Amino acid sequence: DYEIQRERIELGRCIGEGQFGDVHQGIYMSPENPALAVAIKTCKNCTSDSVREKFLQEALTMRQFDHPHIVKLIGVITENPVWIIMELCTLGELRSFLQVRKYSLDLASLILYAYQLSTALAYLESKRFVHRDIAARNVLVSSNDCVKLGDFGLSRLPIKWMAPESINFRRFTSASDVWMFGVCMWEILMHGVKPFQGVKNNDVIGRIENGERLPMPPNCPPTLYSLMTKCWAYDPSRRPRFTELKAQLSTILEEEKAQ
Ligand SMILES: CS(=O)(=O)c1cccc(CNc2nc(Nc3ccc4c(c3)CCC(=O)N4)ncc2C(F)(F)F)c1
Repeated sequence: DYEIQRERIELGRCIGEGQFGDVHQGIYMSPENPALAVAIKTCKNCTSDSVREKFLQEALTMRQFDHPHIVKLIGVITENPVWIIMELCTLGELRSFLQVRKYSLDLASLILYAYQLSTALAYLESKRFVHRDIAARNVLVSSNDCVKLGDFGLSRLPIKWMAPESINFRRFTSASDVWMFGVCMWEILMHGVKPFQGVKNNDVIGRIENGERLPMPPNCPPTLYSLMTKCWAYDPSRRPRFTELKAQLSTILEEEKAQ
C-alpha cells in the first residue's frame, strides 16, 4: 500500500504547475526514517470523482515503472485535498541546470545525461510504452551525475520536438519517440537552448519536411551529431532503436572520457 498519512507531509514552496494544480517541494517524515525531500502534486478539483480518477491515474502510470532514470512515485493521499507524493530531483529542471553550468560542465557529463535518458527510454520501449513528450523541459536533475525523465503527467503540441508522422498523421510510436530524443540530445549539447528558437511552428513543419535539421552544436563530437541526424531520419524505419542508441552513446561517452 502507498497511501501516506497527511500529517507526515510538510508542503513547501511551489516548484511548478500542472494541469490539476500547483506542484510543491516538501518533506515526508516516514515512520522509520529521517526527512525525505519530496515533490507534491496537488489537485484543485479532485472533489469531482472524474478529476480524482484522472489525477490518481497519473500516480498509477508512474507506479508501473521502476528505473533509476525515471522519477518514482512515493505515495498518494486519496481524500480531499488529493495529493501525489513523488521523489524530488533536488537540482531541478535540466534546462536551467545546463544554462547555469554552461562553462562548468564537462562534455562527458552532457553525454552521460544523454546516455542515462537512452537507458530509461530503452526500458520504456521494452514495456511498449510510447512517451510522446521527450524534451529537455521534461527532464529533471537528481545530482550532477544523474538525470531522470520527469513525471509523465507533468510532461504533457510540442511541434519543434515532434517527428513529421506525429505532426501530420498523429502517429506515435517508439520511432517517433526516437526523433524527440534526438532533439532532446541536441538541447543537452546546446546547454539548454530550445530547438528552432524564434521560428513559428508552421514554418518548422515545412522546414523539416524539406530536409532542414538542427545544426551541429559547438563542441559536439561529430560521431554524436551523426547519431542525432539518424534519429531525424524522415523514414521512421531508418531511425535507430533505443537499445542501439544506448550502446552507441556508451561508446561515445567512453571515447570522450579517454580524451
Ligand atoms: C515535466 S517534469 O520534468 O516532471 C517537471 C518540470 C518542472 C517542474 C516539475 C515539478 N515536479 C518535480 N520536480 C522535481 N524537482 C524540482 C523541480 C523544480 C525545481 C526544484 C526541484 C528545486 C529548484 C527549483 O527552483 N525548481 N522533482 C520531481 C518532480 C516530480 F513531481 F515530477 F516528480 C516537474
